[PDB]
Amino acid sequence: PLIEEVKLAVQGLIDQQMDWNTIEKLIKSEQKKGNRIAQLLNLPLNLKQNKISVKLDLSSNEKINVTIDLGLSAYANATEYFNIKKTSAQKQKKVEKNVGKAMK
Amino acid sequence: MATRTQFENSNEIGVFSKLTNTYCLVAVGGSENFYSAFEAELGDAIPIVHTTIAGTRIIGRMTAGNRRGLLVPTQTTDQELQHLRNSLPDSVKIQRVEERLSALGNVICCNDYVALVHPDIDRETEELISDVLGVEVFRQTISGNILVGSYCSLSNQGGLVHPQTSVQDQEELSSLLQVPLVAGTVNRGSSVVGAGMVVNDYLAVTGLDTTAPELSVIESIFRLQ
Amino acid sequence: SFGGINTFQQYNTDLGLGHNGVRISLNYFDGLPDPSLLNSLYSNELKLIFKSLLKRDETTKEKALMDLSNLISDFNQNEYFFNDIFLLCWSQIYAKLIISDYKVIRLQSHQITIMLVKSLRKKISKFLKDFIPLILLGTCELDYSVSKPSLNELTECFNKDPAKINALWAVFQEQLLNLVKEIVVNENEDTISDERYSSKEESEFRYHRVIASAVLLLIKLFVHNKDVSERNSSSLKVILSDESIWKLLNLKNGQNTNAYETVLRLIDVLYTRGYMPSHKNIMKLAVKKLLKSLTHITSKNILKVCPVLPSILNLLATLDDYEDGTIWSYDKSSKEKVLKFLSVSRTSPSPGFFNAVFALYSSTKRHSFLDYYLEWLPFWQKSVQRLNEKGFSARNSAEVLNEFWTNFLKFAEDSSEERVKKMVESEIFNSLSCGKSLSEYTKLNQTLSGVFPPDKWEREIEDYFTSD
Amino acid sequence: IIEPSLKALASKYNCDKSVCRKCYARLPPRATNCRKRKCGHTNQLRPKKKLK
Amino acid sequence: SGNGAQGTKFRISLGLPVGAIMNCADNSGARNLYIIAVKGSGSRLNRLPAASLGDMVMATVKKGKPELRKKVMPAIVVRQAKSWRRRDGVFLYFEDNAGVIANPKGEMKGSAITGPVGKECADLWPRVASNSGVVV
RNA sequence: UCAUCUAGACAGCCGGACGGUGGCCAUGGAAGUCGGAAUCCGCUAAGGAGUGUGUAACAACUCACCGGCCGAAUGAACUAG
RNA sequence: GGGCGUGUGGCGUAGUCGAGCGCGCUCCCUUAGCAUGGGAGAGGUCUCCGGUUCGAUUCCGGACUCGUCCGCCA
Ligand SMILES: [Mg+2]
Ligand SMILES: [Zn+2]
Repeated sequence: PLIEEVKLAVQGLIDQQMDWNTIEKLIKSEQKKGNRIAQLLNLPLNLKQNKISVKLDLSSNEKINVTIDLGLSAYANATEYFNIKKTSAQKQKKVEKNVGKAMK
Repeated sequence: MATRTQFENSNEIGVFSKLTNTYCLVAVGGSENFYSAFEAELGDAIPIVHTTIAGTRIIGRMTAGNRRGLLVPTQTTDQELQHLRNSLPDSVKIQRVEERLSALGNVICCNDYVALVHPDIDRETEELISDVLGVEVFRQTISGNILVGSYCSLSNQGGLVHPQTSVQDQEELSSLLQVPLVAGTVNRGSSVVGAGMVVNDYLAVTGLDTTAPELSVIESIFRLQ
Repeated sequence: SFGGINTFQQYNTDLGLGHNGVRISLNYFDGLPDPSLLNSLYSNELKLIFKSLLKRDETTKEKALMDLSNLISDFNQNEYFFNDIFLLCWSQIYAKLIISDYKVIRLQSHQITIMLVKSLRKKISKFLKDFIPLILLGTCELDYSVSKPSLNELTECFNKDPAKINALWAVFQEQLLNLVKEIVVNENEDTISDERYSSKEESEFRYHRVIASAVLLLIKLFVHNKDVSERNSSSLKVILSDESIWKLLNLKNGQNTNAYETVLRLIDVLYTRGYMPSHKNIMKLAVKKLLKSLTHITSKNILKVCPVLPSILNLLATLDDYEDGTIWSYDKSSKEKVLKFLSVSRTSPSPGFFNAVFALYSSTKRHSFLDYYLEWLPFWQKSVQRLNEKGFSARNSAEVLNEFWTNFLKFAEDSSEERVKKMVESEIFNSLSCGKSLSEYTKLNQTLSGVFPPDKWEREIEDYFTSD
Repeated sequence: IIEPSLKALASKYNCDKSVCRKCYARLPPRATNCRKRKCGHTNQLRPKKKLK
Repeated sequence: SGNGAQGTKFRISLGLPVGAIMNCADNSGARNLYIIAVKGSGSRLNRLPAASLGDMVMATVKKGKPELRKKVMPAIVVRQAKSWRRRDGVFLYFEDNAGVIANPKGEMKGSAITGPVGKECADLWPRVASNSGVVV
C-alpha cells in the first residue's frame, strides 16, 4: 500500500505537466524537510521509461532499491519480478541438460 | 534594468533606436513589444519619437544624440526634420551635418560631458559637435577600431568598450573620458556593443540573446540599480 | 483545464509565508498554485492569465500581468471575478513574481496587489497577513525604481496617513520576521533560481540581492518596533546565527558595496539595541567576518570599495568601545589585518575617511592599540605626502586636505614630543608651498583656516619676498 | 485536460471510427464493408489507431 | 537573401551574374570575392543567376589569404556599380562592385567597411550598417 | 447444405443468467476466464466445471441460455449469372 | 551499375561450435670484434550487428569494406 501511495504522489505531480527536474528538486527539498513519501524515493528518476525506484527495508536498517513501473500496479510489478525469476529457472534447467554432453 | 527587446527578430537595439536622457527615438517599422518596452520603461516623462532618418529604418547609426542637441545627416529630408522639430522639446537643438562620413552614430560616441569621434572627421564638423552638443571632443580609436560609436557604449556613469581591447588603451580611454570602462560582450558574444544596445542614466535596452553575465556587467558598469 | 494533485504537499502541512491554507514560498519548485483551485476561478479569462504567468518566458508573463491589471482597473465590472479563490492563487504566484529578475514584472506585481487592496478594502482582511509582508519587502528593495513607486502607492492606498504605514510595521511584525527567516535560513541560492537556466554566478547574485532586501527590512522593523527584540528573540536568534547574512560581508567579489553597507548598518543597529552585546556568539561571528573583510580590500579594488571604507572604520570604532577593545582580542591577527587595511586605504582617500581614522584612534588610544610614534605617525606622514602630490588635482580635494589637517592636528596635540611638532610644521609648509592653488580656492583656504601662530606665518611671507 | 465526458464526446466523432485497409477511408465503428466504390466495398477494415 | 533578411527589398536592377568578381570591402584579409550563386534566385533555362545590391551570395576568395581561399562562404553585396532606380526615381551607381563576408545568419566576418555602402543594403542587414562607415 | 419457426423464430429494449464447487493437477498467486487434463450433477423456464472485459488472487461487468413487449420468417457456410 | 567472393593481435597468417604461432619489439642475460644468440613479454572487441545454440571465428541473416568479373551509342 505505501508503494501505491508513492506512485499516486508521483503520478499526481506528473499529471500537473510539471518539469521533471523541478519534480526531482521537489523530492530533494521534501527529503530535507522530512517527508516520508519523499524519503522512500531514490533521486535518479527514470521518468523517460515511466519507472521510479523505491527503498524498502530488508528487515521488518538495511534498505534495497526496487524499480517500479508507474503504469502497472505494485502487485503487477511484483508479478513481473516473479516472472523474471521463473524465466531464469528454465534457462538453468536447459544448462543442466547441456552439462553432460557439453563436458563430454 | 537591461531590458530584453528585439526589433522584429533583431537583437541589435542600438541600430534601430537612439536613447538619451531627455528623449528617445525609435524606428517607424517596429513591433508592439519593441514600442511597449520603451513606453513602459521610459514612462510619460520622456518623449518617444517614431522617426525615419534619410529614408532608413536605421536611426541609431545615422544620428548622434545628446541631451542638449541632436545631429542628423545631410540626406535627412525636410519633412523628417520638421517632424523631429515639432516632436522634440524646445531645449534640444537639431542641426544637419554636411560631412562625408555621414553615419553619425557609427562615427561619434558621445555622452553629456565628453565625446569620442572618428579620427578623420572634418574640423568644421568637430566644431559643429562642440557647438551644438556643448561637448568636448577627442579623436581616438578603440584598439584600432575607427568606428567608436559602434564599438563603444557610453553613458555618464560608465562605459562598455570592445572586448578585444588592449588594457593600456583601457586606462588611457578611462582617464581621457573620466569614467570607468569595462571590456565586455553583448548579444551572446557580439563584438559591436554600441550597435548592440542603448543606455542612459537609468535605463539600458539590449537584445534578447544577451546573457545573464553580460547583463550583470551592463548594470554594474552603468550603475542602473 | 488544470490537472493533477499536489499530494506531496498535503503531508507537509507547512504553509511557509501563507497563513490561509496555501503554501506561499519563494522557491520555484513549490508553492505553485494547486490545480483544483485554479479550476475554481470565476472566469475563463482569469484562468488563462494564470497559465501564462506560469510559463517561463518573460514576454508572456508580462503580457499576462498587463492584462490582469486592465481587469483590475475596470474594477466595477469585474468585481465578481476577484474572489477569495483569486486572492489565494494570486498570493501564491505573487511571491514568486517579486523575486523575478525582470524589474517590470516586479513593479507590475506590486502595483497590482496594491490596487487589489484599495479596491477590495475590508474584504482582503483575511489575506492581509499574506500580502502585507511581501508588499513591504518590495518597498525595501535596494533598487530605487522598484521601491519608491511601491512606497508611494502604499501610502496612497492608506490615504496618505503616516500612522497607518507605521502601524503596519507594528501589526505584522511577527509575519515580517517570518519572511526574513525564510529568505535567510530556509532558502539557498539553488532553491531561489533554477540551475539549468542559470550559472553558478547570477544564482549567487540573485540570492544576495534578495537577502539584502531582507536585511534592510529587518533594520526597518527594528527601528519601527521598540519591543521587537524581546517578543521575537528566538526567531531573531536563528536568523542572526545563520552565516548567510554574514556571507554578504565579502568585498573581494560582487557588483556593489550597497549590500555590504546594509549589513554594516544591521550590526551597528544591533549594537545600539544591545542585542549583539547580549548574545556573544552572534557578535563574535559578525566581528570576525568584518575583520576578514578588511583583508579583502586590495589595491586592485580600492577605487571600487572606497565609498564604504569610512563606514567600516566607524563601525569598528564603536565596536572597539565595547568590552575594552574586546573585538580586536577575538582575532589573533586582527591588528595585522588593521595595519594592512590602513596601508591599502591610505593610498586612496575618500571624503570622511580621515575622521573615521581619528575616531578609531580615539577609541584605541586608551588601550594603546597602535604605537603613537613607531606606528601611527608613519601612517600620517605618508598620507600627507601622498595628498600633496596628487594635489589639488581632484575636485573635493579641498575638503579632503582640510579634513587631514583638522584630524592630524588633533592627533599631534596628544604627543608632547619634538618630532611630532617638527613634522607638523614641516608638512604644513610643504603642503602649502608645493600646493597647487590653495589660496585660489577660497573655500579650501577658509576650510584650512590656519596651522600655526599668526605672526610666524607673516615672517615666512617675509622670506618669500626676501628670497632670490 | 478537456473533461472526461467532453473527451468522450469529442472522441465519439474523432477517434471511435474504423479505417478501410484498402483506401484509408474513415468509416463507422460497427461497419462491415467500406462505403467507397474504389476499393470495391471491401470488408478489410481495422480499428482507428488510438493513443496511449 | 532569404533567412537573415530584416524586412523585404524592392527590386534592384541585377548587375552581378555568376562568375563576377567584386572587391572585398571589409578587413578580413580577402581581396576579391567570386560569385558562384545568388540566394533566392529563380529558375529559367539558360538564365544566369544574377545579384544586386543588398543580396546575399555564395562566393569564393580567389585572391587573398590562404585560409580564406579554396572554400565557399556567404557574402553580402554592398556596392553595385550598375545603375538602378529608387522609388524617388534617382538613378544612382557606385564605381565598383564590392561585398563583404558573412555567415548564413548575416553577421560580418570582418569588423570595418571601407568606402560607401547602399542604404538598401544597410536597412536590410543591421551588422553591415553597424560596421559601415558611410551609408548612401 | 445445415439449422430455428404462430407451442412465438432473427433485430431492438427490460429482467434473471444460480448452487455442489475456491470441481482435479500445477503456481507466490490464479476461485469460469496463465495453462494441463476431464467437463458431471442439482434447481430449473434457464444458466458453460465458461464468451469476453476483468483483479496479485478476488470482487465487479458482460456474454450463450431462458423469460415480458413485438407477431413472422430468419441465421450461418457455400455455389454461379 | 550489377554479379561473385573477401575480412584474425602492433605486422603476417592457422582455425572441424569447445583464438594459435612466427615477426616487430617489452625486458634481462650472452659476447676480443666484422654483435649476435638464449630465456621469459605484451598483443585480438575473429569487419560489425542480430538470431540459433549451451556456446558460435567456427552456423546463419543483414550491413560495412576490399578485391575481382561483366557491361552505353552512332
Ligand atoms: Mg543551355
Ligand atoms: Zn475502402
